[PDB]
Amino acid sequence: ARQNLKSTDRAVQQMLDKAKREGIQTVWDRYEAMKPQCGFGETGLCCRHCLQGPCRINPFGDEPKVGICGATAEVIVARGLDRSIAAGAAGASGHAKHLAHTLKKAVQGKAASYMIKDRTKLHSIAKRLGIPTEGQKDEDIALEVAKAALADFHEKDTPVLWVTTVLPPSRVKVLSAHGLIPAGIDHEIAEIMHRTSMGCDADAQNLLLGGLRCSLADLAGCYMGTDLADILFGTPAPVVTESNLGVLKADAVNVAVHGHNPVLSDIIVSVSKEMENEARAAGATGINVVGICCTGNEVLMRHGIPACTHSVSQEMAMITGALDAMILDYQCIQPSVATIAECTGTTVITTMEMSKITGATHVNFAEEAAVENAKQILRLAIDTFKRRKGKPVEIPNIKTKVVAGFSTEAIINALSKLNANDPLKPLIDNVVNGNIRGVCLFAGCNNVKVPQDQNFTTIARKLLKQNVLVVATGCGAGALMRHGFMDPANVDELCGDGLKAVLTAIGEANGLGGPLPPVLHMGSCVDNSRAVALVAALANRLGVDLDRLPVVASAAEAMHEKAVAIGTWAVTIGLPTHIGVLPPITGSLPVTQILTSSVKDITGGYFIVELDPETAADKLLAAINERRAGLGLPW
Amino acid sequence: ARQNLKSTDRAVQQMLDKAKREGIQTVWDRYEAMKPQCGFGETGLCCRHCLQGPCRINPFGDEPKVGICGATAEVIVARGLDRSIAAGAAGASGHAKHLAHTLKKAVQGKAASYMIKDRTKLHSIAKRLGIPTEGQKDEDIALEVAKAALADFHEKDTPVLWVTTVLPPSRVKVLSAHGLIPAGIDHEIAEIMHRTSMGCDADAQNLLLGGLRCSLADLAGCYMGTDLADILFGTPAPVVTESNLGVLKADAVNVAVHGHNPVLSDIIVSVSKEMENEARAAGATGINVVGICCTGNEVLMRHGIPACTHSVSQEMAMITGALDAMILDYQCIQPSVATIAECTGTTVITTMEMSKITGATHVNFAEEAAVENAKQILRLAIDTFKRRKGKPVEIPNIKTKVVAGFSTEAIINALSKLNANDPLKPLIDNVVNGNIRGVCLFAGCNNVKVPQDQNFTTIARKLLKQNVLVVATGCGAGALMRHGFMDPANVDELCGDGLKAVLTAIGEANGLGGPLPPVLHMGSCVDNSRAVALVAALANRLGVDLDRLPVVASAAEAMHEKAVAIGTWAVTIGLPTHIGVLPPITGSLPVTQILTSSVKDITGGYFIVELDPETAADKLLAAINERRAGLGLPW
Ligand code: SF4
Ligand code: SF4
Ligand code: FES
Ligand code: FES
Ligand SMILES: [Fe+2]
Ligand SMILES: [Fe+2]
Repeated sequence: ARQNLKSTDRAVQQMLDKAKREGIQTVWDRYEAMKPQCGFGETGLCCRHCLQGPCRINPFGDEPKVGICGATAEVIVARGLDRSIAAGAAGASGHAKHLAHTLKKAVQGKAASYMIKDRTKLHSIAKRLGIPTEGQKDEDIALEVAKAALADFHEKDTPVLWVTTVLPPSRVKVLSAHGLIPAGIDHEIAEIMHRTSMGCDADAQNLLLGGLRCSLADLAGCYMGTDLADILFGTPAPVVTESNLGVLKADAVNVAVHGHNPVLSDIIVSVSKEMENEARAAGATGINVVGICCTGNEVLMRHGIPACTHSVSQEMAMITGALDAMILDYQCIQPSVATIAECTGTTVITTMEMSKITGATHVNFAEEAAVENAKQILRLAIDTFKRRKGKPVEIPNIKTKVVAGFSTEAIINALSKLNANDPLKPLIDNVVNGNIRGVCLFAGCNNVKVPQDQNFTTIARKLLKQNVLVVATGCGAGALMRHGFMDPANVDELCGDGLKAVLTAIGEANGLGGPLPPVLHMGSCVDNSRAVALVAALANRLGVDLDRLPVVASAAEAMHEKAVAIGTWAVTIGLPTHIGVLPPITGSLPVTQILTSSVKDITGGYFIVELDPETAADKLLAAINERRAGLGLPW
Repeated sequence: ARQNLKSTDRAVQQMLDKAKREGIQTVWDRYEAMKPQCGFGETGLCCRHCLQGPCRINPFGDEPKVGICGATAEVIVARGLDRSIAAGAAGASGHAKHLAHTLKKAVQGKAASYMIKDRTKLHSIAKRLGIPTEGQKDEDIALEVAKAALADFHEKDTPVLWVTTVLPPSRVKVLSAHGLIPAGIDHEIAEIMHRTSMGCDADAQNLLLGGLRCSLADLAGCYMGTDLADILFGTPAPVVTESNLGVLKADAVNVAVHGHNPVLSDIIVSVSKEMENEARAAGATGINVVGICCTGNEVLMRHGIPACTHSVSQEMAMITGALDAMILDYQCIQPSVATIAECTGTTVITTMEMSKITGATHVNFAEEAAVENAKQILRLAIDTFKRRKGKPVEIPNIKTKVVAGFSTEAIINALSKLNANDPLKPLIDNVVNGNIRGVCLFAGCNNVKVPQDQNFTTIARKLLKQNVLVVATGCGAGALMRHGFMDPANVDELCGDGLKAVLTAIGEANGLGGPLPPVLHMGSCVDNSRAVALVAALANRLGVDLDRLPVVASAAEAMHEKAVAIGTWAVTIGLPTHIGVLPPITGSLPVTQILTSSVKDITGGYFIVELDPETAADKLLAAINERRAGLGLPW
């Protein structure tokens, strides 16, 4: 088998060969067994929203042409897309809500493993929300912030403040004029599910406007999640670590944290240190915590925990034979891990009540008992390490160097070394003079349909040569880090001369004797909100709205409903937004035309659907350069 | 074409012949064009929850056997079912929330077309919720009730009170022990959408427990909707009217109200009276308001507005040529009505922001302007009547007599004429002595897969002969009313001797010189909550939980996600619950076993999946008789 057709990651290729000779079925094998996939679902021309279905519509030819109730292709496609947006927003809702409850418990004395670690961020958030801080105790300010977070989930006398206070007034005004500001996060999710049920909304434009509004509920959940996690766990600052499977160590207890909400896995990191001597008593060198997916990104950004792998290739960490435990919260966890565990000697542990996997051990995490829970979990991992005494393992000796931790605060701080009282100005100066052509945010997942990482790296390489400042989150950051795009030693090879000059100037003013890395890692999927903060700050500093800035986004290998929601809010806030896999819209030309063209007249953003990555890079560069021209800049 | 294979309603058959010769496509034609339907969707073995899909699993044979991410058939089936429950609950959320806002506006002086019409119900609801009434103005009590309603949508220091205050403490205790009490209505909807997204919950039992809890969020929305509509519009009492297409009048302006939330259509009824002389100036005899679907049931129950048709046959009202306007809110409206309108000369009008139909005129209803909006709408209808001057119409001269209005308060009042201070006792006496074998609630829709009404009438006939007290809501009530089951003149033919004796005794004590009708119409789909109130009151009076009572439910021709949610909460509160169409569960035996068998050990209720109505009636009778035996009663 030509494993490079499955993944461009050489460590993944090595583990695919091991899985093949050991007869362990992988995600790629399950994909092959699924082909050919249903074309009605692929194009969006299937509806199961009532028990008269399934209804399907032929993309072309003869009947069926319309759903049983009369729903047109337009309506079916838009309703399906809307439910995907609501599902994505629901995951942001759950993640942010859990942190809000954790912060409230911490300051009420109910969860002493948690605390206010970033008091400055707490006060800034409170100020942004309009909560008084002068003369108030930090615990009372934090209680008010947590109450405000919980209030944004339902209707009240204000709209969702984690939208209206984080975008510039001119953008809020555009959105309000179109009725797009969410009334409440869970309120919008429920309204989507209602309006898309049988015999309700049946006008494509009306449906899609509802979807844009629900996507902003996802944005609010993202921003709230980042805000609360920074209060609780610290705002990221620049870190150096490593990525890929070679970060596993045969002689250590290897523990992966996997999922998205790091609420317990930030605790796992701290407790794992305490238990070093206990792990050594078991014959290990220590506990080696490694990251998978967003939870991995969270602890990478804040603590420099090395990232083992991401998204589509997550099973491969287990195939090494050296993964003693995989500690799960929720989201993006292939449930195959529970069955593979029996073959590989990994202990798979679930921790959240609403995310269990048949066959995996469940340990009831509670903030109130977080240290206790962590010790129970890590002792299972130590037990598992002991059971593999004397078993060879196959860890690919493949890893990259990763500089990360570029929160928006960290980026502004780095720029302030060039201009202390106007830190965005050096960035803008270099956009104006062409040393920085524009900004591209890579976001979202890998997808088994695309050879792993191929779109991210192909597009990033062409943008970097054209002097684009590239920022990344989620498993887009994962793809780029595992291929060396976060190692400053690769700036000469990857970057155009103008971009190299800027990364070098900033790095040398931050005492590095060397440049910033080719790509700036801005964190997890909720931390796409950090990219919003940066872009909104640039818009404010320039006095223009986001749809005039040379800033684009690319969900180059999108998979999860979360990625559909993110792409939709990127469009809603004003960005040209590439998606590199086909969303289920091509069965309706009118819906496609709205999402790729006429939405420009509503929000200024628009989708760019392009599966060929070289072509996508050209289209993204054209979008950037069109924005440059609109600002009167050379390009 | 043998139209009796499509509908057992003879008026519908006549209009199907008219549609055929005029070349107007109907729901039945669109169904035929859809056959054969996809077996993966039919069985539940399809997933589109991420962009790696669609994934499908062969019910039997070879690969594919598992989803791409590892999701098993169990997981796929349970996730799909859970999303359907959440969608149903979301419609109850929207409906109830709109009424809560209407009540709040009314008592704040912001919507003078609305008012407190049932002060006694207001005070009783307040007492049930724990809101003080002594010394308080009605407007302040109502503000507190509306605030409490809105609070049940989100988490707070109490669970959802429209669950915990409406079921007996022993039932609440059972549900709480299993973690099934909702934390908030929209909170549960969002948690379902999260947990069912890719890489989250992947254990069938855990998923289905979440679904049971979300179904109780639907129950809360139903009960809240009924409570608030009774405050605003009056609690139903016994009414006499008519049903079927013969209620249309060629010489009148015929206006159908269609959808579910009657917030404007209760106003349409009152304003239509005011405009009699204006309609007469246009050459009509008056404005003839008629009902379709739940909104029709609402105005039938409160005002005796005749019901034109229901559910699957709704297009046939238009085919007569005499329907001048169809006034829509949301839910259960086939969007085909907008295109048929061009053929039939009907003006189709949408009124709610989140439910538009391409090609239909939209009129922006606002409580604040309700009378103004109603006049605008009715003037469009008058204009349309004038355009059909001199056009023949074909109204089938087919109608039945309907006695309805059996709210739980009305039933208790009727029984109190036999026992003033213990009004449930005469009902219980007759259950004990066998004159009443048990109670069956018919609920939910028609479904194009089932010859219209055939399951409702076949099952009802066999239960009535076996002395079952039959109550009905929604388009189950619609089916039964259109076939004479709400006409007391049919008691001799339909009812067993014991049931006849009871209906006669109650009727003769209420001054009727004649029995109650064979079936008691308890209202719209949210008014399934009234059946809960009756059953909970019987449980309380007997000192037993609902899972010991000889009470069953039947969604005999279910269609909408709403009907899936209702069936699931019927099971959750303890009832044997028949469903007469196949829900998408048969692709997983473990899920089927949970829903039809092992849930008995959790809630005491269970699904009975049976597509053959004679067999379903036997299974429902066996369920009733098993409950009788458990109470020590003869059967
Ligand atoms: S909502 Fe309409 S299109 Fe969808 S399954 Fe039901 S009948 Fe078919
Ligand atoms: S969630 Fe799993 S089963 Fe569903 S479409 Fe995605 S890969 Fe397939
Ligand atoms: S027909 Fe294949 S996704 Fe429904
Ligand atoms: S394969 Fe037909 S419903 Fe998906
Ligand atoms: Fe992610
Ligand atoms: Fe209904």
